Amino acid sequence: DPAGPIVELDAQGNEIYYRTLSEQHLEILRNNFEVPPTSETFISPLQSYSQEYDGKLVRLTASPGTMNELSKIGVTANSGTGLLLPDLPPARKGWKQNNALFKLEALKKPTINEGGGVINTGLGDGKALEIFNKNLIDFEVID
Amino acid sequence: MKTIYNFKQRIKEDPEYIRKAHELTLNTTKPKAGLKGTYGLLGSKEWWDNLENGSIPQKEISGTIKKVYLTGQDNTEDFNTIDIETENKTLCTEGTYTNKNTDRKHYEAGKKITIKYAFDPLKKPKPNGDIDYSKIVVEILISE
Repeated sequence: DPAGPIVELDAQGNEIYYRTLSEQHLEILRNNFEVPPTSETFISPLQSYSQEYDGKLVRLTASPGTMNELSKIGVTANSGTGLLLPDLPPARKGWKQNNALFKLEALKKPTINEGGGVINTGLGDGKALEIFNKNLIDFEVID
Repeated sequence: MKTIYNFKQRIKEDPEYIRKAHELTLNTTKPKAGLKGTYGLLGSKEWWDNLENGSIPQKEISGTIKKVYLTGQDNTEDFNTIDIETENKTLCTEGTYTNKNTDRKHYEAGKKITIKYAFDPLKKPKPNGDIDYSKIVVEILISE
C-alpha cells in the first residue's frame, strides 16, 4: 500500500523524481545541472508530496538504475521505513556523506497515494547526491 | 540603498559555481543542460560587455519587501525568499541572496528593495521551441 521508492518512468525508461527548491538552489540547477545540498536533500517518487511545499516545483529525470544504485548504500530513517525495507541497515550519524536515507512520510494524507504513504529518498550531500547528480538527465519546472 | 548582493562578488567568492557553469556550457556532449553561452560565458568579460550594451535581456524592479518567508524542502535557516510589491503593484518573488560579507538579517518586511536582473539563454528550449532564460540576479539593493 505504501508508495514505493520509485513509481514513475519516462516513455524512454528514465527514473522520475520530484523536489521543491529555493530560488538560490534553482539558479544552480539551471546553471550547474546539480541538485544543491541541504540537510537530507529529499527527492520524492510522487509529485503530490513535493507539490505540498512552497517554492519552485521541479520534475527530475534520472538515469535508469539510479534508485538501485542508491539502495546499495541505503539506510532506513525510522521504523516505518525499517519495516518496509527490512534489508537495509539503520541510519547512523553521518549518513549524509556516504548513504541514501529512505524515509516513509505523509501517511494518512488523502492527496498522496490515497493516504497510503510515500518512501522518499534523502541524498544528503555525499555519495547519494553524487550518484543522483551524475545520473541526472533533465529537469522541468512546473510553474 | 545599499548593496546586499552583487553578482560580481558572487563570481569571485563562488568560483566553483562559475567553473561548472562554463564547463557545462562548453560541454558539447550535453546539449540539454546548462547555459548556452549565447552572450558569453557566465560572468566573463564578454558577458558584462553584453550586459552593459543591453544585448542580453535585462529588467530592473523597485519596491518594498512584503513577505520574508521560507520556500523549498529540508532548509536549515530561517528564510530564503522574499515577495516584493512593485509600484505597478505586481508581485515579484526572489531568493534572499547575500554575499559572504553581506548580512542576511537586513531583509525585513517594509524595507525597500531594488533588484537588477539578467536573462541568459538555456540550451534547452521551451516545448514550442522558444528560447528559455535562466533568471540571473545581478544586484540586490535595500534601504535601512
